[PDB]
Amino acid sequence: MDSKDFLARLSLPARLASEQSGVPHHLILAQAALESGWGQRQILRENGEPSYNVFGVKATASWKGPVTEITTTKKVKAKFRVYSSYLEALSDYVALLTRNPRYAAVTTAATAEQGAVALQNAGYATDPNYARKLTSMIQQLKAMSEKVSKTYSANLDNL
Ligand SMILES: [Cl-]
Repeated sequence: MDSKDFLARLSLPARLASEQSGVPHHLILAQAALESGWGQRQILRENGEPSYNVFGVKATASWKGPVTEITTTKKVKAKFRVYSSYLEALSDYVALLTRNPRYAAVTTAATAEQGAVALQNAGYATDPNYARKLTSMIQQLKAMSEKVSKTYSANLDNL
């Protein structure tokens, strides 16, 4: 979807997931934007409802919840976790991060930029383009959130 719409949908759940886990707010958002293509990747349930699974987290035997089966083209079938909300999805994502001791420094970073350093040290992605893209995403999100905040107060002084 449009970047502004994506940010509007995911900002609050990422903030709440950040409070729960310690993972920086805009790091979660940046990874979600980056990996879903600002929501262009949609993973729907069989009846068309959203799965809210923005990261594309696969359903395996360690998942107790609902799943959705996506078949892509040779033909290939994959199972994804189904969530009831973006908040549940991002909460599950930072829990998965939290569960892995190698990413401890991510859960104690004070800024998104520090969090991105921590991910890179932990070896989150081997392709060095991922860290470059994440750095740029974090910068873009900072500018966007500034712009939103000014739309709010610029508007309020209508009245
Ligand atoms: Cl995918």
